[PDB]
Amino acid sequence: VNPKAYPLADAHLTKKLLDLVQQSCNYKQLRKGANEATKTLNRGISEFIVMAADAEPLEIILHLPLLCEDKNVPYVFVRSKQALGRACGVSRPVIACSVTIKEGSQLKQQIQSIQQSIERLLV
Amino acid sequence: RKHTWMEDADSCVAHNALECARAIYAYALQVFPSKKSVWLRAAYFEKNHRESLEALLQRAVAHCPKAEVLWLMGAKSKWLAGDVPAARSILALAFQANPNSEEIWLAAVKLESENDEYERARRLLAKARSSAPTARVFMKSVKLEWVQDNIRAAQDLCEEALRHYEDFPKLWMMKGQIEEQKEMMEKAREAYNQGLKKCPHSTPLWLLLSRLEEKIGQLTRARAILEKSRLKNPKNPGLWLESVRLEYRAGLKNIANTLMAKALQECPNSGILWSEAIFLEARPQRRTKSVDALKKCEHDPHVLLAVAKLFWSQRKITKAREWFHRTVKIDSDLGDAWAFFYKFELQHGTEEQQEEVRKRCESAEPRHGELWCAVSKDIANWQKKIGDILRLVAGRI
Amino acid sequence: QTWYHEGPNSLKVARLWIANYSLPRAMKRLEEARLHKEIPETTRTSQMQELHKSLRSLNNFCSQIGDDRPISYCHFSPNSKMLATACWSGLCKLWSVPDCNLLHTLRGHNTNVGAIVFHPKSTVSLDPKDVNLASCAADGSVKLWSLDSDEPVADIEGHTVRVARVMWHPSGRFLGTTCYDRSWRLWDLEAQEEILHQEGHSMGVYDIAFHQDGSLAGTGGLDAFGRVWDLRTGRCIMFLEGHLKEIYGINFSPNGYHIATGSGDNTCKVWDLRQRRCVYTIPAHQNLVTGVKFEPIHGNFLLTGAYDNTAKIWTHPGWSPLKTLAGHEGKVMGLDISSDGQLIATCSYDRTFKLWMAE
Amino acid sequence: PEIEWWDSYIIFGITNLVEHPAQLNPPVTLGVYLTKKEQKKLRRQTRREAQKELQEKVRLGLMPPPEPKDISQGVHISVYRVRNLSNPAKKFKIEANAGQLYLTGVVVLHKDVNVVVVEGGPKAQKKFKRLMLHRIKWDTNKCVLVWEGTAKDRSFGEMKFKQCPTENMAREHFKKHGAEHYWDLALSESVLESTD
Repeated sequence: VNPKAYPLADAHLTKKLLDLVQQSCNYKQLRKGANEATKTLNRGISEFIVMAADAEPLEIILHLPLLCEDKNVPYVFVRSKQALGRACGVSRPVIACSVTIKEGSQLKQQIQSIQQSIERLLV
Repeated sequence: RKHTWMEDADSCVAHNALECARAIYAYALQVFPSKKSVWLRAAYFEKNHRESLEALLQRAVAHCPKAEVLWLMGAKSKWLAGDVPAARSILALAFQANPNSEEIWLAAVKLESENDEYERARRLLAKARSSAPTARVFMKSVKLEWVQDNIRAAQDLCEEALRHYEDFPKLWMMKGQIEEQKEMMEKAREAYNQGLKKCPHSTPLWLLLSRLEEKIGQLTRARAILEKSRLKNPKNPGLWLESVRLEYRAGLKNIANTLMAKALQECPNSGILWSEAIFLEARPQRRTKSVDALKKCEHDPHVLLAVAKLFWSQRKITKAREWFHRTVKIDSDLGDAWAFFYKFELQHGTEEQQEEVRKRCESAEPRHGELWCAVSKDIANWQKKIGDILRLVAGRI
Repeated sequence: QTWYHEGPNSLKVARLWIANYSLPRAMKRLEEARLHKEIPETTRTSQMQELHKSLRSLNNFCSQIGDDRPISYCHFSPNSKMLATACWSGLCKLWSVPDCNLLHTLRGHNTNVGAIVFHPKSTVSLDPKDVNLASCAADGSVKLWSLDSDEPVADIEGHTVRVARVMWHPSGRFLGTTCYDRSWRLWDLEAQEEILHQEGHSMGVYDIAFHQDGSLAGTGGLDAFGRVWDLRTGRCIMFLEGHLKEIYGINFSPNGYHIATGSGDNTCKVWDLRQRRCVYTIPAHQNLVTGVKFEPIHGNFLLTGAYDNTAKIWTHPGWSPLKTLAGHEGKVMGLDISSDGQLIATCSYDRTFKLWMAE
Repeated sequence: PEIEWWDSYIIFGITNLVEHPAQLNPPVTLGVYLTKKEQKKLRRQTRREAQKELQEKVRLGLMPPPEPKDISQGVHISVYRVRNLSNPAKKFKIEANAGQLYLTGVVVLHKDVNVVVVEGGPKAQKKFKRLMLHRIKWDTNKCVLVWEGTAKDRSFGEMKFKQCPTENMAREHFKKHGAEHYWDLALSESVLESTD
């Protein structure tokens, strides 16, 4: 993978992150795209920000952890956007899928658990 | 039936006029004697709508005994309108009917300290401390001893109040403010640390400790004290706002933005944190920050004052005046919002807007403000009026 | 299935020098332990109560911000000189403790810096113009740095994996480095080359630290097995087990028996060396315990950090929560006590570094 | 002690023999998201294929159609401290919580120190913490979580409401299952809360 992409999740961690991203996008709580993730990080309403390590170039998502250092949000980098290749109906693999807090989310606590799991990988 | 008549009199006072409402209030007062709440409501209706208010205060003092609030309102109406020694004689006559020195002795000490002959005020404070000692009476005696000069007797009274009322952080804060006005500053920091460790939750004592540790150099200890105050409450909005102000006062703008984001994530329903996030944001980014502050914290006086400051900074005087009017209608007791409204009236507008702002500041006394508490807690502007304090808060912006 | 492989003669010479430097050190440690055992229980209990009273009233002060990057590790200089911090950026500053003034920031890294631990005799008997501190980054680099030059030195290119931590030997001629290549390297200061690569774990080692006398060296990483390898010919017989998570912190006690290991399973394992078993499993915090620091030569406490905003200063032994050094705003990554024991720095993920001073 | 184990083993045992001892392991089929346009295409194709299959099965001449109308690899172990969890509703709920949530553990009671240790899965421990922290209303009697970590396997067999008037009996009962350090840390936290 890319050495600049940090942190790197495991297989089950990426599977749980993809399931949480699909549950957020199906319940209208996730935004795909780099500009939408940057706007969700600047607005302060994004609960989590996920990146993709298989990006050419990978520097375009390099501001995604740094904005996570500007809003106190967990950051994670899927080995490949292909994990979200279909994402929320996206034909092309998805990379920046800012998962924003959803009022009374049916998986709000589950998303919080993913956050708690994404804060321990960066050590 | 008396409560329904009082509600009808209040609705008549607020709906149309004041003659029939005062007649209904006089009929309810002469029909049957009520408690101090109806007398206070009649005194407020007489003060809001000179001679009639003094007559209502005399009727409440003659017909409703054991009413310290009505007697204090009558003494304040006599000192404001009639005379200061007549109000002192009225307070001395009300002290002969109510032997409790809780609020009558403090009001007499304040009336003797606002006028001349401070030895009589010191004797009244000593008599109140010898009759019924308390933390508020000791703090008032320490303030009356420290407003004249920083003598050793004021420091001894502050030490006695800190030894007798160590659970109360007001005596420790007064001792720290008395020691901070001297040449040394380590004694004030030690007194503030003792007040923060003896309360253990003291927000203004920890704020004064952070201000003393930041203003005297070595601001890393000030940041450590601010972190300990934020973790000792835990997650106080005032301590987070003080830490954000200390981070924004230095060159760490990204750390200040991260502290503001953490304060918004840990306490989104805070008007001071929303105002700090609106003031710390960029000029094209303030329109989204003010909208997010209005959506998260609606009908807030600090958010409305920040919106008024953003409208005045964007060369929109007609929007800043409307936002200041909305902030005065939402909360007229705010100090920072009234100071911003007076500054906007003095900067953009004629003398009529400044006169209306002065009348709004004189009708409702501003308190618990950002710029008002910085001038109301000092010893140099302790016995001053409300209009001069409002002018000093508007001129220092 | 422990397969053996022959090494160079320079590694055997360095092992013989380490044994000849550790055997009188172990004799002096045994003499000090016999002198402390001859002391009565009343004076020892009074000294332990005084140490507990000094550690309980430990207030955090001088929280000086290093940079915009969160601090990843911190190491106290010998003789209470300064404290070298290593943040998530390429700079490794050294703040003057307890003055909290940054001066002569040793930069030269590109990736996220790991553990920049100075030599045990850097400020004692080493020149400030020569190599005094050893820093590591997220890539493969173990760079030496001075204390008054602000420029790196010729690093060791024998590690091509993520070097998590690096710690110099107490003798000063060696330095261990825990890499992510399922091994731990041992570079030499006199030979200026890697002497050995002890692969005592199936996964990459995270924390590697030598003993107080320099005879043994504890390892630990993502393989959930702490290896205590001898510096003579390897043969790690004191294998530490029990932790179900990755060991991210290793701290050798000044006593010849106790050894502290910090893993991510919200516990700290104080294991014995004369019995090859785990003596205590102290639940110091609830988060992943990454940072851990042993006591000074008095040998009475242990400061274990975690991924929460606090750090537990527990007794050694006893495993009791005597002090909770809280006050940080992020994950406490990296912590080190001074040589005098009156000051201890605890780096956190809030881009700030404070010190616990006795009130 | 006279000397350490490594000092007695080395003292002559220094050689250039680099080895790799104790090569042991530390103690897949996954899907991805789909597309909305692909979802619509799949729904249309599936409905058409179902209709065609039904027509083929019921029109060929075989049957007339109707008229068209995991505790392993890491277990979450939590330990909470309550001032007076003796309440039967509270005590039974915690014990039953562990039982139903398979949170193998113990509930030890003492003089103003109630240590409730649960152990199981992460979702079961999260549900038990949400029940004991927000659902179970105690009130001076408050219940707070002392610690929450991960272990290799479960220590206790089933949730048993133990009872001990002294702290030494509860410490011996916790050391019989290997959880005396958690009870000692809970007692130290209770002593620090009562002292401060």
